[PDB]
Amino acid sequence: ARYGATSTNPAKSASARGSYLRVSFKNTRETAQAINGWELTKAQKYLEQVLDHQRAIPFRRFNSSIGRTAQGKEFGVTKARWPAKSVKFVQGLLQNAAANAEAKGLDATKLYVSHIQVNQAPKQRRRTYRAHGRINKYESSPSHIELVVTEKEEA
Amino acid sequence: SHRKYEAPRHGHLGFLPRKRAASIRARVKAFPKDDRSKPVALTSFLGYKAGMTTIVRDLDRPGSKFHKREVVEAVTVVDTPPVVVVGVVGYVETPRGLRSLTTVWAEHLSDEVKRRFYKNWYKSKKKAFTKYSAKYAQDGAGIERELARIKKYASVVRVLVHTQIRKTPLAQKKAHLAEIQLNGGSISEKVDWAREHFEKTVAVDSVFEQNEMIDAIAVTKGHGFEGVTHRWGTKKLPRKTHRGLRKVACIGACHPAHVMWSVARAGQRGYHSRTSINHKIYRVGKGDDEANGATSFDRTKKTITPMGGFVHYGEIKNDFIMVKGCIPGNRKRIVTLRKSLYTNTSRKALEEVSLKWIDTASKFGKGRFQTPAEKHAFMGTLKKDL
RNA sequence: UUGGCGGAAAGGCCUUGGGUGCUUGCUGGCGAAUUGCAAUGUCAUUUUGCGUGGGGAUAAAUCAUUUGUAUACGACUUAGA
RNA sequence: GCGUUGGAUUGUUCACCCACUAAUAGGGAACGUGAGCUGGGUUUAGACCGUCGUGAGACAGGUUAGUUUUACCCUACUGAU
RNA sequence: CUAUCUAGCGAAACCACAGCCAAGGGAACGGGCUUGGCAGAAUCAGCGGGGAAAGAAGACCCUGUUGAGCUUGACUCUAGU
RNA sequence: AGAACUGGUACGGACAAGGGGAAUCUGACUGUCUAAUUAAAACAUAGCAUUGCGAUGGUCAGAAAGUGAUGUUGACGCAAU
RNA sequence: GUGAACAGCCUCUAGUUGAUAGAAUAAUGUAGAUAAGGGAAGUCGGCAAAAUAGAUCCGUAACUUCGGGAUAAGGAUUGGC
RNA sequence: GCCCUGAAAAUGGAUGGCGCUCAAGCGUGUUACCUAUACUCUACCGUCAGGGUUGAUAUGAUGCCCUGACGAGUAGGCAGGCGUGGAGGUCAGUGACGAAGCCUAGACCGUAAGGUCGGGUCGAACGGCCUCUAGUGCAGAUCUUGGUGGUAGUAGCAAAUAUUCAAAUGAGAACUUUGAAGACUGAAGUGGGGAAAGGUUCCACGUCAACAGCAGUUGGACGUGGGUUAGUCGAUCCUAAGA
RNA sequence: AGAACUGGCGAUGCGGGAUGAACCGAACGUAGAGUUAAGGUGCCGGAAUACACGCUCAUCAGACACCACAAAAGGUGUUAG
RNA sequence: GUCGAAUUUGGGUAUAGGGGCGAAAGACUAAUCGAACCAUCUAGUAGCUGGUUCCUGCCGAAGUUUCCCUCAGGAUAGCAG
RNA sequence: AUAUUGGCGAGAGACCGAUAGCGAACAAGUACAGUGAUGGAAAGAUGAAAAGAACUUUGAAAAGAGAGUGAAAAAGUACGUGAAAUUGUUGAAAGGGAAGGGCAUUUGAUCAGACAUGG
Ligand SMILES: [Mg+2]
Ligand SMILES: [Mg+2]
Ligand SMILES: [Mg+2]
Ligand SMILES: [Mg+2]
Ligand SMILES: [Mg+2]
Ligand SMILES: [Mg+2]
Ligand SMILES: [Mg+2]
Ligand SMILES: [Mg+2]
Ligand SMILES: [Mg+2]
Ligand SMILES: [Mg+2]
Ligand SMILES: [Mg+2]
Ligand SMILES: [Mg+2]
Ligand SMILES: [Mg+2]
Ligand SMILES: [Mg+2]
Ligand SMILES: [Mg+2]
Ligand SMILES: [Mg+2]
Ligand SMILES: [Mg+2]
Ligand SMILES: [Mg+2]
Ligand SMILES: [Mg+2]
Ligand SMILES: [Mg+2]
Ligand SMILES: [Mg+2]
Ligand SMILES: [Mg+2]
Ligand SMILES: [Mg+2]
Ligand SMILES: [Mg+2]
Ligand SMILES: [Mg+2]
Ligand SMILES: [Mg+2]
Ligand SMILES: [Mg+2]
Ligand SMILES: [Mg+2]
Ligand SMILES: [Mg+2]
Ligand SMILES: [Mg+2]
Ligand SMILES: [Mg+2]
Ligand SMILES: [Mg+2]
Ligand SMILES: [Mg+2]
Ligand SMILES: [Mg+2]
Ligand SMILES: [Mg+2]
Ligand SMILES: [Mg+2]
Ligand SMILES: [Mg+2]
Ligand SMILES: [Mg+2]
Ligand SMILES: [Mg+2]
Ligand SMILES: [Mg+2]
Ligand SMILES: [Mg+2]
Ligand SMILES: [Mg+2]
Ligand SMILES: [Mg+2]
Ligand SMILES: [Mg+2]
Ligand SMILES: [Mg+2]
Ligand SMILES: [Mg+2]
Ligand SMILES: [Mg+2]
Ligand SMILES: [Mg+2]
Ligand SMILES: [Mg+2]
Ligand SMILES: [Mg+2]
Ligand SMILES: [Mg+2]
Ligand SMILES: [Mg+2]
Ligand SMILES: [Mg+2]
Ligand SMILES: [Mg+2]
Ligand SMILES: [Mg+2]
Ligand SMILES: [Mg+2]
Ligand SMILES: [Mg+2]
Ligand SMILES: [Mg+2]
Ligand SMILES: [Mg+2]
Ligand SMILES: [Mg+2]
Ligand SMILES: [Mg+2]
Ligand SMILES: [Mg+2]
Ligand SMILES: [Mg+2]
Ligand SMILES: [Mg+2]
Ligand SMILES: [Mg+2]
Ligand SMILES: [Mg+2]
Ligand SMILES: [Mg+2]
Ligand SMILES: [Mg+2]
Ligand SMILES: [Mg+2]
Ligand SMILES: [Mg+2]
Ligand SMILES: [Mg+2]
Ligand SMILES: [Mg+2]
Ligand SMILES: [Mg+2]
Ligand SMILES: [Mg+2]
Ligand SMILES: [Mg+2]
Ligand SMILES: [Mg+2]
Ligand SMILES: [Mg+2]
Ligand SMILES: [Mg+2]
Ligand SMILES: [Mg+2]
Ligand SMILES: [Mg+2]
Ligand SMILES: [Mg+2]
Ligand SMILES: [Mg+2]
Ligand SMILES: [Mg+2]
Ligand SMILES: [Mg+2]
Ligand SMILES: [Mg+2]
Ligand SMILES: [Mg+2]
Ligand SMILES: [Mg+2]
Ligand SMILES: [Mg+2]
Ligand SMILES: [Mg+2]
Ligand SMILES: [Mg+2]
Ligand SMILES: [Mg+2]
Ligand SMILES: [Mg+2]
Ligand SMILES: [Mg+2]
Ligand SMILES: [Mg+2]
Ligand SMILES: [Mg+2]
Ligand SMILES: [Mg+2]
Ligand SMILES: [Mg+2]
Ligand SMILES: [Mg+2]
Ligand SMILES: [Mg+2]
Ligand SMILES: [Mg+2]
Ligand SMILES: [Mg+2]
Ligand SMILES: [Mg+2]
Ligand SMILES: [Mg+2]
Ligand SMILES: [Mg+2]
Ligand SMILES: [Mg+2]
Ligand SMILES: [Mg+2]
Ligand SMILES: [Mg+2]
Ligand SMILES: [Mg+2]
Ligand SMILES: [Mg+2]
Ligand SMILES: [Mg+2]
Ligand SMILES: [Mg+2]
Ligand SMILES: [Mg+2]
Ligand SMILES: [Mg+2]
Ligand SMILES: [Mg+2]
Ligand SMILES: [Mg+2]
Ligand SMILES: [Mg+2]
Ligand SMILES: [Mg+2]
Ligand SMILES: [Mg+2]
Ligand SMILES: [Mg+2]
Ligand SMILES: [Mg+2]
Repeated sequence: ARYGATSTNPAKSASARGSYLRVSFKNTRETAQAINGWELTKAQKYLEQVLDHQRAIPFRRFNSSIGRTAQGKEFGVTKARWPAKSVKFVQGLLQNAAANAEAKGLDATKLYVSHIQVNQAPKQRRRTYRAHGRINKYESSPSHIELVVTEKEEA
Repeated sequence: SHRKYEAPRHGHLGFLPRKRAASIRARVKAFPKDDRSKPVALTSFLGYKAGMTTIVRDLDRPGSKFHKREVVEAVTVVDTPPVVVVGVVGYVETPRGLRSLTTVWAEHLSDEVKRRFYKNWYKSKKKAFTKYSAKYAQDGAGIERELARIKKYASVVRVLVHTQIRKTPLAQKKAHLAEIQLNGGSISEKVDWAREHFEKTVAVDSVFEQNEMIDAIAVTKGHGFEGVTHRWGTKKLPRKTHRGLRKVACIGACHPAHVMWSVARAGQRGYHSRTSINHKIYRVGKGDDEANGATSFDRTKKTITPMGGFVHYGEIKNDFIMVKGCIPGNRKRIVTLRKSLYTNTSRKALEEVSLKWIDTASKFGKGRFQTPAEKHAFMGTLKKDL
């Protein structure tokens, strides 16, 4: 309980979390925005395709020096990638959500992802040995993912 | 503080920037100065380079150690099947330059051309010029109207033509379309020639004849990203040099505090547009001819196609231009071929040439024989055969 | 609505025939206030979304796969009902 | 506008001689140019000689041997979406 | 084998604020000031012009009433003899 | 060891495996050292020369001693250059 | 096994197949090779590279402390049967 | 006099720029016009000076009131004040019906240091005024400790010839097991034991959060247990340089 | 480099000299209205493309104190003497 | 380079900081050497470098004199509160 | 009578309040380093009380989502409050080679000060 800012009807919605997850905060950040605002199945189906290297994830902030791809076009972009561990994580949380919305009795066919947000979790600290008897941090940047799915509203 | 010894600069600064050309079909940027008193005729031509080979001929150069003497010469053969007029363009002089006023297209454009206007032909409805064809439904009118317009306002007239790429060996089904300037008489007489030829065909013996110097516009073979040594002919640094030696040592003095636009740097080599001039026409090929590759001296019945076929190209079923020496671009690539922009009296350019023999051996290896006939006669009957 | 002309960016110009409103060329019959002694008053033209009633037209590009005249990656060039 | 070179001795710039040549002009750009090179000279520590000094040591004297770091940032430039 | 592109993993240096030039003046070589040239998102591979690039409070030189290693008929002493 | 026959005249067929020669400077030689910028012509050396000393002694150690090194020694010796 | 051989190369017993991986083959690299003609003209300087190389037989200079120099140099040969 | 010659230097450039030719150039003269924190008049703040005034007469006598002049500032001097921990005194001061603290392009007061208030958050203490006292105010010190960025999903994870097929187990397999193939170490070994040193790493079972710079079901990891048997192998005895 | 008197900069902003410590004008509490200084008034730019008499034509004109330089010597250019 | 000896080498033992050890480089003496390492004297001294924490109001400088192993510092007079 | 930064036993403070106070408020002369003499830290606070989340459900699990406990989960053994740097999301705006600042106003947002006069 207590997600970020939400502008949704909590009764037409179900939510999902995942904290202290070992997956590149930047990387997954980027895949999060990739579905942010999508219809749940469009997102799921597309995220699945990302594993297939059939479509990609647009890298828009954390992206200096990333290689370019033809698959960026779709989203008007030249630097994209395919962060498997990020989809794979994000997926399982898209799964929980869907599992919980159903449990809550919401119309799967109306569900869209109204909120999705990754924060930085506390760093994990490993050691690397550098030349001339020095030492340097070798760090994991864990993430906190959290998301919400919602029945789209009918006029 | 003054270079210790002088040397000339490397590279020419007027072929900048050394980038990749836009089109793969190089632009004609100039057409000969129209003499509007000769018959109407194209001024350039579309063709696909096939390969090269060797010639022999006596020389006609009084005062040369080789006058009245045999010389051998490399030649390149470009595959040039007749071209098809599918339209006309009207250009008008303006204080901002030439301007396309209208364009009038033919009623039936083949798939070869139609194809050009598509990126996924197979899954397209091929709706290309279907509603334009309706303009011909009327007695004339809409088409006659725009044809009348070019006659009134245009200051230069260009035909649209396109290769019949299907007549050639290439896998490319899509044909190349080009504008060509009409240089016959009256602006009226021009569009007339153009309307009269709609959907009809033009061959190369109606533009170029033998002994003609022609120019040859084309996009140079590509080589991708190149170091400064081979891209600029920069000198190769000593062997001892740390951090490699296919670089150049001094990218610049301290001031200007900026790498300058003229020092040599790594990057793209090849795929550049070049207009290459004064290539003399040695033989105009007739496609129907079974004696393409023969001579008034060597009379044997053979065609231009070498034994084994032109390497990496294929066979020459068609009319062809034999040009002396070489031509930009590589085998398979399109080449606009263009009449000279001037009247050369080079003597080297007035020499009428007559070949004595045309090397027709294989290029795919160290060819020994000219004709399958000759191989037989020489080697005798083999373990296959009979 | 009849003719024409305009290609420098013509996208406008002259011309023929009636139709229709206005006409301050002239002569009459009415109206106006109280918005209170100025504030505060004619609404111009851009786009853009929705509404109606009519006329109309009924495709492509990209991803992927493929060529190698191209190529560090993008890009380029081919091919596929 | 356009060229202004090949070499013997020297760490040399300089000097000088051979030779070719249309000509072998003079200079700048942090005495251009060391995250471009090289490291021969100079100018750390080893060592020999000569001169000087009682000596430790000295020399604008001769000599030999002596580790040449980093760009992935910004701009520039070259190419590329 | 790299570099290059992808999954996974993932540092460091360095950072007043920053990052296009020409002239001017100016602490006498400006990214910023003045006067001009100009000036169009976001970007990839290369590069070694420039950031007086970075890397140890200059090791040369000088100053300090600051040292230490060493030498000597400098000064003042001392184990010894 | 010798002879015949044989081959695209090859055959230490891969592997393995001294380039040579004429001189100058310089240290005789093998040997040694600046671990991490100097392997040298520097240090050493055999050889040569010089000096001191007969034990109550020469050279050296210790704050001192009924203390100690040379000395399990004695000049063909030990010590010092 | 080859061979002078505890060399190099190949194998048996025994033991490993463990050093992130996939796709491409731009530049520039690190490591390995090759070049027509010329043959040090490169350079401080042949640096780097190249050339020589086993064995049998023949042959072998100045000088020398008579021991050396000396594998001096220069040649012929080499498989299989 | 003006103009021309005399008059040659390195990025491309400077009457400031544009551009100007009976000038928008040079010499001279006449008027008008633009404009500084300066000058003139006035309001307000302060500082300084001169004066009036508690005569019985409500609320400041270090006060109220009238008048004139003045106002630059480093180093530095003095003055009047703002803010902090703790102390004496007093508002019988605020407070779980919410102290303090924190957040807030919300409000008000002061020239300012600062003060005050609303909303939010919170949860046990805390203010004002007169005085007392100092371990009393930060932007810097290549300051101290800690925490965090840009760099950057970047440099990179390229020495030691080399892997491949299938099955099995598992949520999950390039990496574990078994099978097969392909190869290496080549007895100067990637073989078999020991000395120093370690100290349980050995062995079985379970097992994967961390660790093995990809991964992991595997491990020298994690948890739990098991294991080292002597008259003859050593120590132990001996003496060595020495102590 | 170094003295004399004074005024400045340093310590000082404001207006002018494009720019600039030091020139010119003028020194500063918060403000309104007026007027000016030095300097300006074609356009950038607030303000007469004002008035008046001459001078000057440069295939290198010239354009404002400090100030961002020019000299000897020449000219049948042209002006006045 | 050298590779059967001035050979390489394990363990035990000995030498300790103005001391050792040195086939001699000021070399080595635990990544430390022209005097090791560890604590204390020690908050060693610094005419030198760096920093030095709130607001406003008033006044407001000196770089000059004399003396000083004085010349990057003091005393002294002046200027200032 | 005098001394007493050691030992035992006590009474105190205008001292400090977890980067302060002894180095140590804690399994502190501990963990760790070093051949050795020596060097030597970090680290206190859920709640009145574990009432430490039964049970259902998605998952391989860790966890999530319900539910439940509690005065509070805006206290979940990561735990009082929970600032700053720095970060995600949402919303508003601007952006031709920095940004930020001063005087002035347009435009948008926001906020005010006013109150009492017969029915
Ligand atoms: Mg969380
Ligand atoms: Mg970024
Ligand atoms: Mg980049
Ligand atoms: Mg890269
Ligand atoms: Mg490392
Ligand atoms: Mg180490
Ligand atoms: Mg030079
Ligand atoms: Mg020159
Ligand atoms: Mg060009
Ligand atoms: Mg090249
Ligand atoms: Mg070439
Ligand atoms: Mg080198
Ligand atoms: Mg270069
Ligand atoms: Mg070069
Ligand atoms: Mg050709
Ligand atoms: Mg060929
Ligand atoms: Mg127009
Ligand atoms: Mg009005
Ligand atoms: Mg190709
Ligand atoms: Mg020369
Ligand atoms: Mg020559
Ligand atoms: Mg100079
Ligand atoms: Mg220089
Ligand atoms: Mg440089
Ligand atoms: Mg260098
Ligand atoms: Mg040198
Ligand atoms: Mg030396
Ligand atoms: Mg030297
Ligand atoms: Mg050497
Ligand atoms: Mg580089
Ligand atoms: Mg560019
Ligand atoms: Mg990657
Ligand atoms: Mg200028
Ligand atoms: Mg200036
Ligand atoms: Mg100056
Ligand atoms: Mg200069
Ligand atoms: Mg500049
Ligand atoms: Mg700068
Ligand atoms: Mg300024
Ligand atoms: Mg891009
Ligand atoms: Mg490049
Ligand atoms: Mg640079
Ligand atoms: Mg840098
Ligand atoms: Mg210094
Ligand atoms: Mg002194
Ligand atoms: Mg002295
Ligand atoms: Mg010393
Ligand atoms: Mg004496
Ligand atoms: Mg020797
Ligand atoms: Mg020997
Ligand atoms: Mg050394
Ligand atoms: Mg040696
Ligand atoms: Mg053996
Ligand atoms: Mg091997
Ligand atoms: Mg083993
Ligand atoms: Mg590795
Ligand atoms: Mg060669
Ligand atoms: Mg030769
Ligand atoms: Mg040379
Ligand atoms: Mg040379
Ligand atoms: Mg030479
Ligand atoms: Mg060599
Ligand atoms: Mg060879
Ligand atoms: Mg034989
Ligand atoms: Mg010059
Ligand atoms: Mg210039
Ligand atoms: Mg003048
Ligand atoms: Mg005038
Ligand atoms: Mg005047
Ligand atoms: Mg004023
Ligand atoms: Mg003042
Ligand atoms: Mg106070
Ligand atoms: Mg207080
Ligand atoms: Mg206190
Ligand atoms: Mg009181
Ligand atoms: Mg409160
Ligand atoms: Mg409490
Ligand atoms: Mg007080
Ligand atoms: Mg305190
Ligand atoms: Mg303090
Ligand atoms: Mg601070
Ligand atoms: Mg700071
Ligand atoms: Mg400060
Ligand atoms: Mg990553
Ligand atoms: Mg990378
Ligand atoms: Mg590396
Ligand atoms: Mg593997
Ligand atoms: Mg093997
Ligand atoms: Mg072996
Ligand atoms: Mg196990
Ligand atoms: Mg790992
Ligand atoms: Mg793992
Ligand atoms: Mg046990
Ligand atoms: Mg026994
Ligand atoms: Mg002044
Ligand atoms: Mg000063
Ligand atoms: Mg002033
Ligand atoms: Mg000026
Ligand atoms: Mg301007
Ligand atoms: Mg004006
Ligand atoms: Mg005018
Ligand atoms: Mg003057
Ligand atoms: Mg005159
Ligand atoms: Mg000592
Ligand atoms: Mg020495
Ligand atoms: Mg150490
Ligand atoms: Mg050492
Ligand atoms: Mg102190
Ligand atoms: Mg004053
Ligand atoms: Mg005086
Ligand atoms: Mg004295
Ligand atoms: Mg000083
Ligand atoms: Mg503490
Ligand atoms: Mg502590
Ligand atoms: Mg608590
Ligand atoms: Mg806490
Ligand atoms: Mg609460
Ligand atoms: Mg709480
Ligand atoms: Mg819990
Ligand atoms: Mg908390």
